[PDB]
Formats: sequence, structure tokens, C-alpha cells
Amino acid sequence: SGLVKMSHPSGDVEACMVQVTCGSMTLNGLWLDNTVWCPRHVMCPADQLSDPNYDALLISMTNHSFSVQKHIGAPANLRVVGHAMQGTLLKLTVDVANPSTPAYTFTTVKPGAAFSVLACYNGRPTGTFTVVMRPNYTIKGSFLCGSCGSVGYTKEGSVINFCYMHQMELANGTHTGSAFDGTMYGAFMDKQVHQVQLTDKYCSVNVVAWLYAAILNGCAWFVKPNRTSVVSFNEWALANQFTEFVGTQSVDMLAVKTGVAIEQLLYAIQQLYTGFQGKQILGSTMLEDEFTPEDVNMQIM
Amino acid sequence: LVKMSHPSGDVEACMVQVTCGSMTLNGLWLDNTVWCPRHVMCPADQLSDPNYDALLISMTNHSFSVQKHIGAPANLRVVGHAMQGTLLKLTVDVANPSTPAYTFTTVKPGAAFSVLACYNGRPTGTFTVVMRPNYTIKGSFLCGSCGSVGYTKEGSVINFCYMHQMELANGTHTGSAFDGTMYGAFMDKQVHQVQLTDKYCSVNVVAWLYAAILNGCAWFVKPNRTSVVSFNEWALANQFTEFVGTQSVDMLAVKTGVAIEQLLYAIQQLYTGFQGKQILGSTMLEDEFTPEDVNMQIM
Ligand SMILES: CC(C)(C)[C@H](NC(=O)C(F)(F)F)C(=O)N1C[C@H]2[C@@H]([C@H]1C(=O)N[C@H](C=N)C[C@@H]1CCNC1=O)C2(C)C
Repeated sequence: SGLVKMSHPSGDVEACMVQVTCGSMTLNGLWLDNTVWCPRHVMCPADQLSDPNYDALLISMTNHSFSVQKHIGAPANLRVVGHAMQGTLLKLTVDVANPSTPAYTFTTVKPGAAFSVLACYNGRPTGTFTVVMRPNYTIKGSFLCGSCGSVGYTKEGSVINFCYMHQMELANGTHTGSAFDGTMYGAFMDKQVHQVQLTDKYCSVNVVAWLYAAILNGCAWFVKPNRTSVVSFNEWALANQFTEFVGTQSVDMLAVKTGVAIEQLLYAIQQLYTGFQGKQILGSTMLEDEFTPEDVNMQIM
Repeated sequence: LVKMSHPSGDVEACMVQVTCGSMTLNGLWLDNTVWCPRHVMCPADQLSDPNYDALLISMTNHSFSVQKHIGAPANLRVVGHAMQGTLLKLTVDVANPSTPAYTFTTVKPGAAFSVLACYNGRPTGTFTVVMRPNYTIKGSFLCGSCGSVGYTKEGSVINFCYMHQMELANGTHTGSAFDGTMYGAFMDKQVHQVQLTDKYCSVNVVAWLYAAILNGCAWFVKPNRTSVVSFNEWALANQFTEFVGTQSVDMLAVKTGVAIEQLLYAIQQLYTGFQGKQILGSTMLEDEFTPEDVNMQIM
């Protein structure tokens, strides 16, 4: 069917991973120029992790409280000379700028958008994969203990956009983290207390993209003349666990290429949601919302 | 359970662009050798059935050009060309300073490897595939992707196992092992070629059922068992591969209590239909996760 889960080559980001340690707590960090980023629950002792006091934990610290090492590529003479708190992240200043710092930005990711994740353990990259920010502001990653501070990113021209630093696993196999302004996706708390997510929805625009990808690979039995307006679809969606459909130029390109209108697919989504009646789309019997329109454009062209 | 692949920095440092006349594609730069698919020598017109022996003869001392775009750029000087099955070994006068420790393996069907997709010698994407029972992969490759490289990483050693060569009649792909021989014996020539029928990788379906049981979804576990011998006889007539168990599958059986043979019987049932229910959110047998996947990701 042509659609694999593709990630950005991780070499750029691999060169920026470090191990942050704070006493005997240790996790992963991002070394960009003279700054190391890592989640702030590294100051916390396991005992006090159930209801900690980060401002208290912070004034407790000085530069000497933190140690940063680099285990990958050229070794790791790193002296912390500054430290600040920023939302749920620590902002350490180190005395050596990273020579491997890529061109980069900090931007928050919206639901339905896809990014690449570099899973790291003790400052060592181990695996990469790709996730879609869910409507309930979680991601379904593969994160084992020691993975906090793993980094999520997308790439533009030469510009890496860092968008996600791992922090937590909720009661399902479900993860959340921070943007690089310190805020947490979905407003979860970096405290080991029971926290429930909101119910998830389908990303409508991605389901439309996948449907276009089927029409592009000669699977179009679900296409009829009938149409549902966008405004009509978004009303129906509020009551059916579906996100507002918001069009883009990527979607529009697929509409022109296949010659099938958005409104035709919004209608089909409404019929396929009640069940495929035992037929198959691209090898599947359920709606798929993990491929963005940009992905279909890249892979199917 | 996510489709997860090896971080690619090491392999990115070995990708280069090989150029021959008016043809260009990717190559791999190890020590003093650049590997790449031999049809770089074939003019676009004459791919229909080429004479690779003649083409290598017609090569001169500057018929090949190799550029490194990633990292510190460089023009590498070719100082010798050899063929080996469906690959060229070009010798260059500079050794890749970023050559990692590597080996040249050949994936058996069912095995998963990481792919680094390149265009014009620049990496653009990485994904993971399982070598299919019919020796194709379901990749995402466009034109210019030839010479893209598949690998696994045992410890700190990179196991190079695939160099990409062609797209078959469906959206399916195949390429060379690094001994120059093409998975599935497809030919590097532009002709219609028949792939054999695919099959489910029995041991991966077994792995996936274990990942279900590990995650609470154990409804399909009845006390009935089918023996490996029995199942294998059944597989020959139900599009399944011969089951060959491993120490990795045994880990899943020990940390679970369910025997390999119970799940072999379950597969004979689930093949007929899920009877309404679902396993890990699915209504079909999943066979793209290996026992090592389930071990690593549900430790
Ligand atoms: C798809 C096409 C009809 C063009 C053809 N297929 C068959 O000829 C078949 F029918 F035999 F398979 C085919 O792939 N090629 C024709 C010619 C080389 C190869 C080729 O251009 N390969 C590129 C990788 N080296 C990548 C391709 C580009 C499209 N997507 C890919 O992955 C050789 C087989 C020697």
C-alpha cells in the first residue's frame, strides 16, 4: 500500500543528547549551544516525588548540584555554570557550546500533527519512531523507565523544530511531555499522582488523507457522489468522537490529483464509521488517522 | 508496540552520491570501498535487458564520480571498479573516517531491519521493515532511492543487510544483499517479474499474541495445543510459514505461562475469523513484530 511510518534521520539530534544528573537522579538532556534542557523532576528524590515542591527544590540547588555528561561521539567535559527553572523544564547553562548544534526552533505541536521521537537511555540513543499528537494531548510511544527527556522533533529545511520532551506515562500505554517553553501538553502535572486523560477523538483531516491515499492506490469502493459539507460534518463530528475538520493546501492537492472532493470523503467517513460492512481499505477494517496529508503527499507524491 | 528503528547517525555518515555518465544514485562508503547498485552503468534507454559484463568493460578511469554531501563534504577519487553480483565495489583513495564496525548479514524472512532512505546521497527518512516470506519488503521508496541501505545493530556493530534496487508490479520492493545477490532472485533489469505469493510469518504472529497476553488481552488462550510438527503441516496449506521457535520466543512463553503450542492452536482458530472480538485492537493476524520486538518493548 506504499504508506510506512517514516521518521527523520536522527543523526542531527543524536549529537545533542546528554545525560543530566542531579545527585543520584539521572535522565536525558538536550545540549544546544550553551544550554542543556531536561525535565525538572530530576531534582526530585523518589520519596518526595508524590507531591514535590519544585521552587523549594530549586533554591536548594546551585550550579554544583548538576552534572552533565556526553557519552556519544566526542567526549564530555561539561561544567554547569548556570541554572534556571522554566515551566516543567530545567534550563542549565554550560560552559561549552555544542559544536554539533543544528539550526533549530521551538514550536508547539497541534493535535493530529506528526513528529519523530528519539528514545534515549542514560544519554544514549536507542531507537527512533514516529507519533501523532492525539486529541487528548498524549502520544502512544514506546517508553520504558529511564527514557525521560527523550526528544521529539520535525525537520523543515535545515531547521530542526524541537517540539516534545518526554516526561510521563499515564495509566494506559500512553505518554505525555512538554513543549520547550516548559508547558505540558494536556496540562498534566509532573507529580506521581493518579491522572486521567480526556477521551480521544479521531483526527478527521488525517482520516481524509488516508482515504485519498487509498483512492491513489486504486481502492475507491467507498467513494460515492453524495457529499457532506464541512460545516455539516463538524456538527456531526462533535457528537461522534471526531475532531473539527480543518482544510489545508496539502489536502487540497490530493483533492485535485484524485479528482475527488473533500465533501465526498467527509460523507464516506460518516458511513464507514458505522462499520466497513466487511470490506477492506488499504488492508484495514477500521479508520486510520496516523498519516497526515503531508505524509501522503510525500510518500505517494 | 510501535514500529521502531535504529538511530541512523552512524549510517548517515557513510552515505554518498555515486554518479556514472548521466545516471546517479546512492552508495555506501566503508573504509576504502563505496558500494552501490550496478545499474548506475546502464543508460536510461537500455534498462530493458542490459549487458553488465560489457558495461564494466567499457568503464574508464573517470567513468564514476562520488560525492559526499553530508558532514564535511568531499570529492572522493575512484581508483578501481569491481562488480559483485548486482553491486559495484568502487575503491576510493580516502578511507571513510566515520566507518563503524560492521558485518554483512543476510536477513531471513520474518526478520526486521531498519532502512535509511536516501536521495542524491542525502538521507531523507528512516523506517523499519520485515523481510517478507516472498523476499520482498513493503517500503516507501521513490525514484532516486536506489542504494538506500538496510541495517541492524547488534551491540555497537552495524549489520548491513540490504541495498535497494527496484519496485515490483505492486508497491513492493526488493534489493541486494551485500554479497551482490538479490533477495528472491529478481533480476536488475526492467522486465515484468512475478513475485511469489506472500505468507504470514508464523513466528511473528506468535510473538504478537504474546504481546497481547502481556497486555491483558488473553481471551484466545484455550488449553488446546497444536504441536509444531502438526502446525507446520497445516501451514503448508494455509499460507503460513514453517514455525521455527527461538530463545526469544521462549522468554515470552516463560514470562507468560502460555506455551508456544497453545498459540499455534489459537492461530488455526483465529485464521478462520476473530468471531467478533479483537486482539490489540485488530481483527486480523499481525505479523510485522518479531519476538525481539516484543521482548525489547514489553520488558
Ligand atoms: C519501478 C520501475 C518500473 C521503474 C522498475 N520496476 C521494474 O522494472 C520491475 F517491474 F521489474 F520491478 C524499477 O524499479 N527499475 C527499473 C530499473 C531499475 C529500477 C529502478 O529504477 N529502481 C530505483 C532503485 N534503484 C527505485 C525505483 C524507482 C521507483 N521506485 C523505486 O523503488 C532496474 C530494475 C534495473
